[PDB]
Amino acid sequence: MIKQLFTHTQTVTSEFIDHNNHMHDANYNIIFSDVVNRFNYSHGLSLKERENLAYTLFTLEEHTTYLSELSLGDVFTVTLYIYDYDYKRLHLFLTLTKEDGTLASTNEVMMMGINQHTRRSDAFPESFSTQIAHYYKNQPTITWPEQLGHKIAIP
Amino acid sequence: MIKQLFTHTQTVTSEFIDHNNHMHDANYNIIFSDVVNRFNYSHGLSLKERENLAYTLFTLEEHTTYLSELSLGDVFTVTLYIYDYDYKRLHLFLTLTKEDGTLASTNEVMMMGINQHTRRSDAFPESFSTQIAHYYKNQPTITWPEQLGHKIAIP
Repeated sequence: MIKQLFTHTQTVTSEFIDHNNHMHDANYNIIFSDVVNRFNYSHGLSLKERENLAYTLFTLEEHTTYLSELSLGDVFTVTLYIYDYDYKRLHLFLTLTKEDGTLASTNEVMMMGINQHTRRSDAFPESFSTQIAHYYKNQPTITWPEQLGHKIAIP
Repeated sequence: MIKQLFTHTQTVTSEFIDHNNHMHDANYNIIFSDVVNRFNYSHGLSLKERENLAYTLFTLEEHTTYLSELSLGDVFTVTLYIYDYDYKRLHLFLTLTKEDGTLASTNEVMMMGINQHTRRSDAFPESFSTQIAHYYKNQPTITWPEQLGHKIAIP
């Protein structure tokens, strides 16, 4: 009945602004990465848990789209969705929106679980796997934006 | 006869390293963005030229792949290729390789030219367009990596 979304809100500061007088492209990636980490830290793989379990997550692949510029002082929210997952991979889709609801940017990311003894991929620990399944189950249906899965191409 | 590639080499420093003890995912994007800018600055759109022409370039879309980890002290090179271009868009593909030749990361990016009076898209100025065409013409054929155009998906 009550669906839930992990979000993080913040404001565009001076240090994020480029010579085009808006937020620099790579700063979007810095943000998205940090929100992903906040999520994973709160869903079974905090840094302490990673040390105890000898387990971590590596980024494999990501796709970022820049739809609408963000200026100095703009307050924005990042929202995380789980698009897909399996026994050792997480396929995430994040939106970055302005206060009025304008989709400013999107990020699609594939992460993979890694056994720290071997630095080879391996199944998620059960606590993480449970928490991920629960989040996905309990997340709002969304009409997936056309950015999702989009191939880069000159029209 | 003599083909040419724009490149930039640097070393992994402490500030790039995450809690996984390798270069943080988003730092790859910071690097790739800066190399793209170095290229554009040297091919007809330096900051001075952008001010004189009232013209700039915005990032629209990018895709980054993380293939092989980079550690503290690792020396790497970024190489820029033009995959495609039209009258106001540039479709780039960059490789990031270790000294032995190991493909560590790839970046595919779409940039678009912007008229600064209107902040609307518009054809590249001729000097930039000429320089871009020449670079593409004079660049080595490469067997395009399977990363290029790759859609994110759990197998």
